[PDB]
Amino acid sequence: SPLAAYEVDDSTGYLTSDVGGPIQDQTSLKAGIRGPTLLEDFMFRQKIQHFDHERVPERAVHARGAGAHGTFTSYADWSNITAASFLNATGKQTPVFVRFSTVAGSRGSADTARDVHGFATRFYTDEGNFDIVGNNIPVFFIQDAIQFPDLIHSVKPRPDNEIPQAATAHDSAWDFFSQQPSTMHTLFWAMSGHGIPRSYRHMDGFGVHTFRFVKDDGSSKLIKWWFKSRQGKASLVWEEAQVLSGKNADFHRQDLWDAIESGNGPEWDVCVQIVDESQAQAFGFDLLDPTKIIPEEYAPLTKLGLLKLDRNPTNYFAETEQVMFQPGHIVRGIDFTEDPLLQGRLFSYLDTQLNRNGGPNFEQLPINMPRVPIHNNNRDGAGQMFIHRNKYPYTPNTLNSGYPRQANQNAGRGFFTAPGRTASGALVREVSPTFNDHWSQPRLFFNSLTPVEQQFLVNAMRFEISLVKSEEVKKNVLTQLNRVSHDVAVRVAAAIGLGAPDADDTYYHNNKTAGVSIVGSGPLPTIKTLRVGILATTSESSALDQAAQLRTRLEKDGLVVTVVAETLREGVDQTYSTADATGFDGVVVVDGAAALFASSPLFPTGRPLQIFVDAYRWGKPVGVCGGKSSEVLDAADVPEDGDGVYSEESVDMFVEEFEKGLATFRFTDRFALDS
Amino acid sequence: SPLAAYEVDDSTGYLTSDVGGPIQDQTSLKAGIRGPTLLEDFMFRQKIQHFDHERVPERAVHARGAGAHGTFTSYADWSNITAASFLNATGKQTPVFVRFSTVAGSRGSADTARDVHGFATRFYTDEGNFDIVGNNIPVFFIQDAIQFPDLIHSVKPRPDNEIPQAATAHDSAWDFFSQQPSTMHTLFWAMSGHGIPRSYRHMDGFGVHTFRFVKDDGSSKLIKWWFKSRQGKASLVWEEAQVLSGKNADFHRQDLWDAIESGNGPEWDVCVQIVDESQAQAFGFDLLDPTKIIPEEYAPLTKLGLLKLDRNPTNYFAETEQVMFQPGHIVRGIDFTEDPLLQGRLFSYLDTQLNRNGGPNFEQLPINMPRVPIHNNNRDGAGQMFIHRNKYPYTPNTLNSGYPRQANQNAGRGFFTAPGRTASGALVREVSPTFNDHWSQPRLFFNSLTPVEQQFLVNAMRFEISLVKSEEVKKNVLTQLNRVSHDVAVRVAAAIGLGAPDADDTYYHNNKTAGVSIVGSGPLPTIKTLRVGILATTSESSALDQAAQLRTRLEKDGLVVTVVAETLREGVDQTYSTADATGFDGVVVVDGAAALFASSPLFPTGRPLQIFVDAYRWGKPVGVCGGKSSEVLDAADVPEDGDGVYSEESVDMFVEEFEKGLATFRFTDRFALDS
Amino acid sequence: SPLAAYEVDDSTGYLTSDVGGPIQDQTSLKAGIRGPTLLEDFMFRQKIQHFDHERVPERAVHARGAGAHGTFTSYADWSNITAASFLNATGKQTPVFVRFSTVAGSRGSADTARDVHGFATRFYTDEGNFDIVGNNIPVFFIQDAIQFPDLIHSVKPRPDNEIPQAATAHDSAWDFFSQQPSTMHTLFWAMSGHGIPRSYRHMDGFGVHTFRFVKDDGSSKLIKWWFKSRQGKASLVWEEAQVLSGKNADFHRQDLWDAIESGNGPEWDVCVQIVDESQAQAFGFDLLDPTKIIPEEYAPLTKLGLLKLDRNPTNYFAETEQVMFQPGHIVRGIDFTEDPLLQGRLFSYLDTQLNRNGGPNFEQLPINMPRVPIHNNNRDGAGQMFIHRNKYPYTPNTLNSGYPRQANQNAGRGFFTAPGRTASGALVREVSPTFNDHWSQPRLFFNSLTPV
Ligand code: HDD
Ligand code: HDD
Ligand code: HDD
Ligand SMILES: [Ca+2]
Ligand SMILES: [Ca+2]
Ligand SMILES: [Ca+2]
Ligand SMILES: [Ca+2]
Ligand SMILES: [Ca+2]
Ligand SMILES: [Ca+2]
Ligand SMILES: [Ca+2]
Repeated sequence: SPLAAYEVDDSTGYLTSDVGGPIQDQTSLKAGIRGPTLLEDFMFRQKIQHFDHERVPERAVHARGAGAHGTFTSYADWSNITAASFLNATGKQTPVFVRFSTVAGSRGSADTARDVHGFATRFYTDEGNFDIVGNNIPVFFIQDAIQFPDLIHSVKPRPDNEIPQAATAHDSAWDFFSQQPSTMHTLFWAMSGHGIPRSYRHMDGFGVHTFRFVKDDGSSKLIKWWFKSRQGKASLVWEEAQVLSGKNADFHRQDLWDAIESGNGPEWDVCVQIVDESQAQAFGFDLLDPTKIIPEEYAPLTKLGLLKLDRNPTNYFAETEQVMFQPGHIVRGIDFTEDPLLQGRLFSYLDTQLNRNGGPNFEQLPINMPRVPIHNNNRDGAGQMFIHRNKYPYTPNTLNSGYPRQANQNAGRGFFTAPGRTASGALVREVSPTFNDHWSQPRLFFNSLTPVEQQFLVNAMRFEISLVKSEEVKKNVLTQLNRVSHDVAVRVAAAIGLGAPDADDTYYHNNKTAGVSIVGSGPLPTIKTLRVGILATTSESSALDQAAQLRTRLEKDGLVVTVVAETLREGVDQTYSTADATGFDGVVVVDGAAALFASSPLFPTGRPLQIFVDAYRWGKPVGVCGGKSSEVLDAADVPEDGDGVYSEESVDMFVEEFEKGLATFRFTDRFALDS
Repeated sequence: SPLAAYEVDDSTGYLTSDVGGPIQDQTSLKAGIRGPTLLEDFMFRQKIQHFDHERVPERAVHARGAGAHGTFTSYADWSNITAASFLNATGKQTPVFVRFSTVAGSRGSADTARDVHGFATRFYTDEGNFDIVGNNIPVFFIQDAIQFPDLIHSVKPRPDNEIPQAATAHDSAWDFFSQQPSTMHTLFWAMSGHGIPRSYRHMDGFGVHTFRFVKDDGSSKLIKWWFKSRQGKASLVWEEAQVLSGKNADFHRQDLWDAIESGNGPEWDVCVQIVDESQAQAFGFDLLDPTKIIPEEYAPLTKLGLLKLDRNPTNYFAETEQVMFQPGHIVRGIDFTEDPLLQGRLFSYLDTQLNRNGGPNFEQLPINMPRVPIHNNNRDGAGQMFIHRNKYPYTPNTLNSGYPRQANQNAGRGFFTAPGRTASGALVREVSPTFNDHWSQPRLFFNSLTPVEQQFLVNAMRFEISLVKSEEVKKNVLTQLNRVSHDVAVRVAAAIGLGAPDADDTYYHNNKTAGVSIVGSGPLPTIKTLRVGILATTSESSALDQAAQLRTRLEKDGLVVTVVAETLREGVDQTYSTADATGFDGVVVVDGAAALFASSPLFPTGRPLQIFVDAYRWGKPVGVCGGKSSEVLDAADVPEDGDGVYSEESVDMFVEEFEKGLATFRFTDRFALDS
Repeated sequence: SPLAAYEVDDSTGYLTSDVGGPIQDQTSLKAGIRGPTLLEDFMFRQKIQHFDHERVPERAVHARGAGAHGTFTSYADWSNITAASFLNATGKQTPVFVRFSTVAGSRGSADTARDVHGFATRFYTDEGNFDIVGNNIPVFFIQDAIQFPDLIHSVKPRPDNEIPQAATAHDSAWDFFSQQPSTMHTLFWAMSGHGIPRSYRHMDGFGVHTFRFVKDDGSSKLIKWWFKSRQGKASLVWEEAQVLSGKNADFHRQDLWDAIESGNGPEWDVCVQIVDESQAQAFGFDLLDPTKIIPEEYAPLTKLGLLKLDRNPTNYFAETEQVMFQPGHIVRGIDFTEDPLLQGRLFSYLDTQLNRNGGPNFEQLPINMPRVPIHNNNRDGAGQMFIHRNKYPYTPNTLNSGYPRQANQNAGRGFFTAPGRTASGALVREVSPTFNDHWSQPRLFFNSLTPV
């Protein structure tokens, strides 16, 4: 509806060419009924040419992703810290579009690959489009934009055979990580549950770089952007993520689409850490360094407003595929910093859209257009959609009365560089020595996780590094891990049959910071949209009655309920053939269905039991409803007294207990820990 | 209208980026006042990226041209001969756009090169866009589309050095013409005054190919399209065209622009010759052969309606440069024929727009859009400007209720191939023997010109062939010319110092046809827009008074008057420095200015007399107004008794006589003839 | 030819497709002798598709031009002023390609329009391609690259009707000149005989900007490039130029082509004015200001070597139309200055080749290739002609033994920024007041012409 002016309705009418001539498109024109096709068949050629040219280049990174429309609402008048118009009044609303993504995979790769995730937000402001092009991880692998192709070549598939897809689990990636120690912090985040989020809705977004807020008086402060999820944080477990990559490559885009259509559109508090210019080097690291966080203990979050996604696209290609974000899409009241990663990005995003669009007029695509007037002397180029009336498109002119007028700090609400910014020194291709500590913050992050989270991170590294063929690369990796934590290096080395190097305690410490643990972020604040699989049977009418009564009680609380049975019928959503534990956040067996848990042509041997066992092993709340639990729980080897295992006769009591389980989300006592 | 919706007004406001952010664009952002430019200067890069990408590939042919908007009005309900909707009612109006062009020159080449000229007309009909992509000459050089690159490579500049621009006067072109005798008919037209028309408004347009008109009952007739100029026919002389190419490379586009702005928008009667399907081979040649005309004596013209151009474009690049014509843009009621030149064109024009536009969505540019709804399953591609609501874009479907519906002869006013068409025989790459007479019609054309026109054509061939370096090519040329006319070959040979081959009378005859002669087409039906230069002086108050009284009386009759003098002042439009005889259709000297016709720092020596003499030598009406007369005519060696030479004291009597001269347009008795 | 390995010979043999299948190309395949053309006629479609796509975008400026190959020969070992390898020995020869042009006209406009002219030279050095992208007039219209589209829009045809072609003789151009007084110096040069040279061979070339020569020890000097014509200087007269624009739009390209074929290949002494860094503001104007010349009386020319053009192209499109010059094509021993016109050009020329070539691999076109090995981790892109053996194209790596190695001042003959260059002050979009005298040098130029 924000792009309603560009919509084309095909719910009625006769087929036409692109120039409005009514045609057919089902049979080629031929010289006789069993004859050759004619070149004069323009109906054929226009249709096939279009098809032949449908594809455009995938994004060079973040190729796999999905988007939605929404609204940003300001919680206050923020004039006292920024001139930005979209933040200048309590309750002020601005349309947004957001795209979420992975980084490394090509555009049909699985959502649930282990990776960094993008979170890109466009504010269609009344003073121009403003984009925050962020990730779900607050720090980046590298300290200089010029290194980006080195990073990306190393993590993408090996270029002789293009193996492996959407994965860091190969020699080249771990070679790069071990030789470029800046990578350690982002690596630790990606090897945590932050690399396999439960959904786009259950992850945060970060600007990563320090930016500036600039007031109308010219004064500036340093900021970091934080989008805090109102759905809570949650992750998958790796073994789950692997199966889900096969059973549902579209899991995250489906989850987002469904949440929006059910009226559960996801929300984030859009926040900033704000510090003075004088604190650039006050926190024991450089705020120009994008491998570093500011701990919340040193600078608290200020909540600026609400981001809500509540409308799905009409056409994916036209909206999601074509949206072209840029950190260069900046508005008055915001400015850059001398972060050498940010500085280079400003070049890349303007240039890459030429590749994607094939032409320079990509800002004229509906999804990229602003919602205010455009007044400039840009002309021509392939795909030019405007018809410009001003026939004197040069400045300075008298023949168009000196219009358009120049905008700056003092006239026309122009963008302006923060006027206190300076530069001083030699022109150098040198790294600031203030960037040289690559290991303390990785250690801060590791220290801040729970014991089971630390085990999962260790396990993710053991998984990936065990697939590295080069013994030299594996040694080099242990050398770098060892500088973060001797314990990590020892535990990782045990899996790959190497000795860890001797402890090097230069960067070891015991500091912790709040807000980076997933397990530690307590029960989820809402269980709406979570998925409950009810395993039933058509062989017992009482099993379907149990299923229907459970459905009513669970749906009342906004859970998405799937009843599973051997075959479809009224009340049954899915067959055992298509069902999997990866499709549910909790699994309930109705006790009328106990007999399935001891063969059928309608689903693979042991499928009903496998769903239950997989769900248990992956830490999910599981239960049996009806009061006869022993047969199912014994077949599964699930103890009745287990945490997150439910056994009740009463449907009401069953659901009350089970819903607490869904909020807990994962029962971490079911995972073994290294001594 | 898609044009009005995309018009952009920059007559007020502050400069913005393409995403609506107010900016400046006059100074680069630098590290200090004498420092280097910063990469983070997004204002710089967006502006320069746009400039860097302004150009698109020129058209492969017809790159040099100009366009205007107007209206077509039907004179009648033509249902009795065609189903075409734009012809289905008396007074029915359809918007048009027309582009006129040369063929061989690049953008930037001179309008007044000797060449075939394009005349491409788009009708934005209520049943889709219909294009007639025609030339100002009714026959084409070649008989099969597959030869087009051979023709075009031969006429375009030699590919080692890219010489010469916009000219057939070089060895490769005449090699091709002499080896491919199909070229003779079009060659004769191009070597006549049809190769150097006075304006786009003073030339006719032709579809060239035989097409079909198809009725709603399925019956068909064969047609040729003829656009007959209501301004009359007129040419330049070669020596004038050469000078004009240097003095004003924009002469034809200026003439069109100016006529439209003064409310003298040019008009054509849109006509057809209509013959029965059974007459395809009845006239002594094949109607599938595009090297042949139907003589008016064999099939008279039917006037279908009025084409008027009356509005200039707003932005040349957006409208004229981007307009993308196709013979494949056809409507119900029209069909193709098996002309092997037409057949191949249908492929070329769909394909080449991919080159020009850089992507498949070229029909979405405003100038290319239709004026009725588009309903089809074409999707995606670079530059996709629509948001399609139908999410089941396939046929057959139930999930969008079977829409869009198929259109055909019986439903939806679908296009349909003429149902009487058949094909029979071997699949062959062979030329029909009915196409083999390459010489009789060239001779018919030559016979139909006046003696002086025949001399001009011989003179154009003497000029071009004299510049061919190869003696063998020159001999081969005489061989082919000789098959058309022994006299032509004798007269051409005299200039290049070869002997003509012996007469070969196989194709010789004395038949003539009406309507192909320019000299023969009688006085112009209107003199509005024609240019009168009045040569005066600032020395003499009486010269300027003579000039002003002449101006008033000439401007009354719609003539564009320029008073020329040594310097500008009130009443004087142009200096002798910038004035040339090529800028006028008639030249008047006022008596008071006699002294200039016997040196000055304000213009080149002899410029005033040169303008007068050049005008006389090129056949234009010339005179002296004031009744001294003898001194100026003696200085010029212009005889007072000469046809188109005027000498009067009375301004009223002078103008009455002079205006008849302008209608006569050219005085051909001033050109020498071969014995 | 220097480009002999890429040449295709068609002086014998049978017509083939682009994939070597022998074919014909004179008649379409039809359903009967008077029948419609068949879609299965691949001979037709491959031929016509190629034709349909022959054209590329003309250059945004300098679209009308012509080129030739030649040789540059150094007169000495210039190590005392520059590390540049092509200048490091007496008699050292380097292949060149040069393109000359007008500025404003489209690619079939007249050579003898009144205009500034381009003079672009590529040296295919043994340390990489070095381009000097110069003009025949030593000063430019504007003082900041960001103004270039304003200048060019004003001088190009009015955008409602695209009139007039290749001429400053219209309201918009003179509006710009009169409102932007920086333009006065170049305007006076264009309005002199330098706007209508007799030939490309009878004009000089200038780098325009101050550049730096950098020695292997890191010290730098400021230079201006001057290519002095050994044929002399000569102009047309305007009335002559106008007539010639119609009688022979190809006059300058024909003149060059003919001179080369007759064994009269044109020559230039390649010269520099060399001054110390301390003289940037010593001559009464700023050397960062591209609207200013250094009078020969203040800094004399040093002759570095001979440029001779002596071989015409084989294929105009492939060589002349496709050559893609960049001031960013720099070699060790040369460096930029903070001239805000030069600074912006560095961005433009890399970007615009994407428009012309339609793809990122434009340096692989034969005319653009270097004459020395390429070792880098650039990969893929449309039109990729190389087959790279190194399957670890990232730095730092161990799996390709740390190759390619980094090159810099101290290893691998790397390019390096002149190490004494600094910046200091506010980040500003402000013009230096040292650039404000727009009128004295125009007057110096006018004073220096003869009465006629
Ligand atoms: C020097 C190059 C470079 C560097 C250092 C980065 N990126 Fe980037 N990024 C690109 C070059 C790039 C790109 C090649 O320009 C992409 C590809 C597609 C596009 O429009 O831009 C891109 C895409 C891209 C997307 C996808 C936007 C969308 O959904 O369409 C996200 C979310 C980011 N990037 C985020 C980041 C973050 C958070 C970074 C570091 C803090 C980062 N990028 C550094
Ligand atoms: C098989 C190729 C071929 C053949 C045989 C022809 N043409 Fe064509 N023509 C082209 C291939 C083409 C082209 C390459 O497709 C052009 C260049 C730009 C475009 O839109 O199509 C074109 C452009 C073009 C234009 C310019 C349209 C404009 O103003 O934009 C006109 C007026 C014609 N042609 C007319 C003719 C006529 C009357 C022909 C024979 C009767 C003819 N052409 C044969
Ligand atoms: C910021 C933009 C800009 C600015 C300030 C300039 N130019 Fe430029 N120039 C271009 C943008 C450009 C371009 C758009 O990037 C072109 C078009 C084609 C190409 O390869 O580069 C170009 C082409 C071009 C050519 C044609 C090279 C060839 O023959 O292919 C010459 C000789 C010059 N320029 C010379 C200059 C000189 C002597 C300048 C000032 C001292 C100058 N340009 C400033
Ligand atoms: Ca690998
Ligand atoms: Ca976790
Ligand atoms: Ca392209
Ligand atoms: Ca030739
Ligand atoms: Ca049909
Ligand atoms: Ca103008
Ligand atoms: Ca002179």
